[PDB]
Amino acid sequence: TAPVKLAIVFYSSTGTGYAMAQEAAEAGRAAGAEVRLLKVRETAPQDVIDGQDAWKANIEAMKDVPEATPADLEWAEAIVFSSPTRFGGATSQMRAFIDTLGGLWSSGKLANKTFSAMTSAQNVNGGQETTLQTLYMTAMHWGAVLTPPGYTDEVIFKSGGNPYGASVTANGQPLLENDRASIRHQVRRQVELTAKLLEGGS
Amino acid sequence: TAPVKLAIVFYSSTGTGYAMAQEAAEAGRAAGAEVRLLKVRETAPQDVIDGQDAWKANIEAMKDVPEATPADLEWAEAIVFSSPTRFGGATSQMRAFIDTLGGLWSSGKLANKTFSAMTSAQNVNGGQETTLQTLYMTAMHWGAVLTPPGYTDEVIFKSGGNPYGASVTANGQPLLENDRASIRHQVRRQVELTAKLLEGGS
Amino acid sequence: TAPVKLAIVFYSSTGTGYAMAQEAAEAGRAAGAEVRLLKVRETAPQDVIDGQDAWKANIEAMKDVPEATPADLEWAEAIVFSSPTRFGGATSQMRAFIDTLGGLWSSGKLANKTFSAMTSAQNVNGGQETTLQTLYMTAMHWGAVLTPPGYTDEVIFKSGGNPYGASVTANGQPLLENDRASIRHQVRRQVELTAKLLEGGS
Amino acid sequence: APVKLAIVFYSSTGTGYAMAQEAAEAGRAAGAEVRLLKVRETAPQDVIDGQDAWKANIEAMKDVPEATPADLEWAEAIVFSSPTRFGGATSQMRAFIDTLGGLWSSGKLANKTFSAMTSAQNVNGGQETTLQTLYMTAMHWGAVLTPPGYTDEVIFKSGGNPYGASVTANGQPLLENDRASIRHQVRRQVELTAKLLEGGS
Repeated sequence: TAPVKLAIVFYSSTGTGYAMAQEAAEAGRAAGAEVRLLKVRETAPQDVIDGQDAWKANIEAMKDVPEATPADLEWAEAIVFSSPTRFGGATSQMRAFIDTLGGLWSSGKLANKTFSAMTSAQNVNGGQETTLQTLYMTAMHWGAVLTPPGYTDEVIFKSGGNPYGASVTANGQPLLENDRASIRHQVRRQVELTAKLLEGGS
Repeated sequence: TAPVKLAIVFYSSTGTGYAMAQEAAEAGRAAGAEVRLLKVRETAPQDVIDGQDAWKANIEAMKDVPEATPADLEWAEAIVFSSPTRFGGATSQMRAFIDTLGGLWSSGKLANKTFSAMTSAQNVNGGQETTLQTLYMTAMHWGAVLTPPGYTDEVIFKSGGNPYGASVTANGQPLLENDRASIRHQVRRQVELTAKLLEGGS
Repeated sequence: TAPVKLAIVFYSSTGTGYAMAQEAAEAGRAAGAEVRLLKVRETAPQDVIDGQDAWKANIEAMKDVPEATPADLEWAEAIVFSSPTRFGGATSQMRAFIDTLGGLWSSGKLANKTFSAMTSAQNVNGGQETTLQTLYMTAMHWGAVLTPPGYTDEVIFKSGGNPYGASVTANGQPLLENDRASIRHQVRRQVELTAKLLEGGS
Repeated sequence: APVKLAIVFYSSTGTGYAMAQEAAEAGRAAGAEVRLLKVRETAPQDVIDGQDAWKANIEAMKDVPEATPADLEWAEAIVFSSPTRFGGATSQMRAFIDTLGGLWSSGKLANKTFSAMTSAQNVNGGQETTLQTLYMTAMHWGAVLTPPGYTDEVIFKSGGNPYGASVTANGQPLLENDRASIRHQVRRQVELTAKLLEGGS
């Protein structure tokens, strides 16, 4: 009876990932999940953040979004991670959050949860696919059940066709309707699969 | 009520993969699945084969193992791929079989199937991880549901702790007990997840 | 005062890789290298080739292009591999070629050659990056010196920004200038690096 | 001048430190001017405080200078070493990587040689994928990647990782076969770097 527990954990410096993660959170709500939308703790020093108005502005924009904790992943049945690409991997901020999950991992409390990932870069082929890859490889250490979107909808094709997960080319400009649709399909599908797995076991 | 349909598709030149895939097949039957154990079509030139008598012999050893076909994956609810490494990737033989799945893929007919992988190498760090990775990335294009073992049983730790999939150091000696138990756990786990998936979807 | 020996080894079904490889070959010549443009042997059955006009046409268009053999890599001081993506890996045809390199590898005669790679897919984010990655990982087994382009020109940006290697979105219509400039720089740069390494060796 | 070699390594409990010292000594033996550099510790002290070996190693490394972006600008050859965290590099290593954005955008990381090393508690527990993530990173800089491959018998004897040295961390001292693989990797990288620089002079 109880709704799928979905945790969307994103890092964003300049707002693309925050926009993407809200789209993911709404998709999950629309599809019947109980959602936690959670920001990855910022590690940068203020004097660095201060050099970028858009970074400082997004931090302000997300101020009422709670910070991700391990408890949130223990709670979750379905997990989505979203990070911007940093040299073809996830941000250090995201990896620092992951590096706090060792206790939960040691307890077996990350196993069997569904996992998918999203990303953004300033270049269309700028290491996005590898950023997604590295997040999935991590989830495998947890015994997670990975639910990438594939090409299971016409929307994937329409938005540049990334079967590994939603990836958005960041150019300051708001999200395109095709990217939004790619995110929606990814999340709805994951929620649907998670509901099925949970029903089969209970 | 109907058993999980498990297809175990493997390439083997000299017998390592054949032994691994037999162990997988036993594990699946023991876990209540209906199992197809299936060999990848040998695509190598007979002059190349004729310089390795163990390869010729293993071909004959597997004479009553049917050749894998797209039909088998269309049938399958749970899929296991097994290939030895060639320079950190799968064998060309395995990729040739993958490359015949285009029609099923176009028809949305590989989606929502479970998937894990296994591999071997003559070196312990010589592509026992990268080979599995490349097979998982391929399954993501299908919209498969990836069910790697992670560290979800003690036997994974005992056999070298490969969370991505069973991996065996190929030396001509019989399969170690710890490797066998890691294969069995992986396949059992995947059968059980598949069954829950199917149960909750009707 | 030997020109650098550059082998461009490419697989192409429908002509995109052939256009890319020709651009690579011209850039190599312009950089003062001695160039071989070499096609990967086609393994597809004729009745599969017979299903697609652009595939049949491309095979005929490439008729006078020599077929790649291991001795081409023994000859080369600088190697480029190009393959279209198949589910985020290289084609079986390219892997089949790679699998013929075991004797050369055993002899130690692949070591120390420079290596970079190129790819294509129908979708912008449809597995190109992973295809390149799998190709670089293979080259590492050889002790190749990997020379990917990174962002060392501002025409990487203009091409879509692929630091791992040129990657084109296959549309049937011809190659864009940005893609062509990306390829040219990648090859010119690799030839320059290779010439320095050889001069340094004597 | 001698090849400028920077060994940048993260270590919590000393395995990476031992690997990096072996690497630094190999670089010197090969005639390079060597910087042995630690990645800044970012873990909260209360986490470090839970583990004696982690506290002890931080003290053991106290006189190793912290890596900065300018060390990579200086360097002609770079080696990165991180233990695995779920098949990727440590957040500490990534945090250092993330400070290289300025050098990257000015193109001041191009044409340097790069290889990587790693460790895990499990032999197949990310000893290949961690290396691969670090190599992908270096591609973004236009680095020239010089992994060991199977270019010496010692590679086979240490488990046959062609991507880079990888050690199974059991808390015991470094095995000799592992030391030898690290030495070969670094010696080979220095040699290639020297040829590249000589040829471009």
